[PDB]
Amino acid sequence: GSHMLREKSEKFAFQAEVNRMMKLIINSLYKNKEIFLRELISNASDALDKIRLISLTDENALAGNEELTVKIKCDKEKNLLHVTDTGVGMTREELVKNLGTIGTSEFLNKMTEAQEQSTSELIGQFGVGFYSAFLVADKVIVTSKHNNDTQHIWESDSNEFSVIADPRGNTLGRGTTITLVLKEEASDYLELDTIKNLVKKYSQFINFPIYVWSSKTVWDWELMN
Ligand SMILES: Nc1ncnc2c1ncn2[C@@H]1O[C@H](C(=O)NCCO)[C@@H](O)[C@H]1O
Repeated sequence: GSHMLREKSEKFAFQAEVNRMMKLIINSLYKNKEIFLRELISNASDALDKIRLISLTDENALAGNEELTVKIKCDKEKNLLHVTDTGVGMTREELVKNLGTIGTSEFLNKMTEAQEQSTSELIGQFGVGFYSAFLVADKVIVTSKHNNDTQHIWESDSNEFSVIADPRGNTLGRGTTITLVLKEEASDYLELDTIKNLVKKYSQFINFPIYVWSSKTVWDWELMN
């Protein structure tokens, strides 16, 4: 089973439009970097609505994980921020397509014109806030498990991306973990007080419960909304 690594069939290039998109997003929100967390939580919320809808007509929808939540972990020691939801997840095919490709032109011109203003609303409306994670992270990693596939891992430094079967197996049960390798100057997002203030402000209108792994010295999940 060496055919895959010897042929590097796990490596992909982003679609031109996506590269241009990442730049627009990264350039416009340069002064409002914290918005990334809001967009991740928002993407989590959508993923949770989807699985909830599927659970209405599919009796075995929540088999892999009976809960519907969003959990945030700060790993200061490893310089990582994790955002995990137990939503619908993404198959290997969807990781490639949904994250690596994409009113695209209108948004293309609307964004440029919105910079030559605030773009936070547009990005949020068109649902492409995922990329805003690159404002605070050098590498973005997406671990996901969809009912129709095995767990997979997508990773990118924005110059390319790759998808690989997760050698750890099905640890998520169902859902997605957005792991951010924080830039040196973005260490503040590893601070519990900082994350809690952002998560609380950004989860205020999310219908699913959002938790942050915090201390009180004992650790446990803390409800934020
Ligand atoms: N947490 C998440 N769970 C499931 N799907 C997710 C997700 N975060 C992002 N996605 C998928 O990836 C897409 C995405 O954010 N692409 C970035 C902008 O085109 C979303 O439209 C959604 O289909």
